[PDB]
Amino acid sequence: MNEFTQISGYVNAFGSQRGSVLTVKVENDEGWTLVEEDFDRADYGSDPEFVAEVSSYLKRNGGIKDLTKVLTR
Amino acid sequence: MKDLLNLFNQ
Repeated sequence: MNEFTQISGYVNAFGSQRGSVLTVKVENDEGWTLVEEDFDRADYGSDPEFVAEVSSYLKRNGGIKDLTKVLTR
Repeated sequence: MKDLLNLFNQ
């Protein structure tokens, strides 16, 4: 059981690693579920890549804010 | 798996 929750600051973004593979869900301002994309963390390696890879694709679908407010630069 | 959305907000 892997549930989706708003990605930290992203007003309408969801990200949960469905098992060993990753599942992304993006909503609209009206909260309409737009996109559900799948990733795999096995290719990446670690937890940060898990979140950081999700944000990359999802942002252009309506994900705008921050997942880890620590200024990753 | 144990990570999920919980990893994002951290």
